[PDB]
Amino acid sequence: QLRYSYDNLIGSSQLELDSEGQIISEEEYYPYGGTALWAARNQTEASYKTIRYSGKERDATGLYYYGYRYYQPWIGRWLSSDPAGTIDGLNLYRMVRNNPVTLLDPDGL
Repeated sequence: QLRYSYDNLIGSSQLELDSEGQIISEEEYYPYGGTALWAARNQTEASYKTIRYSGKERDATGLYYYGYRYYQPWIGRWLSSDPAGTIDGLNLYRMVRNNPVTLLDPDGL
């Protein structure tokens, strides 16, 4: 089964389309990454989408896995302190400078 993804500015997957360009599923997000709207033509078919907010996988735990760290969308902050230290300012837990509609984090580093 071919599943084409159609993404917004920061890479969040909003439409999945099939080989004929018909809608498989639809998803919209809160700014910090929680899922606000989820719909699909079939429940079982829907279950196979794994890449969502910002082009990252949401694990069964609810966490987003961004390479070097895990992210908690329900409070807009990282699960652990930035391994790269002050590379993005003193606050080692802040998510994309608190500007998540404009900015994305490629890997949590």
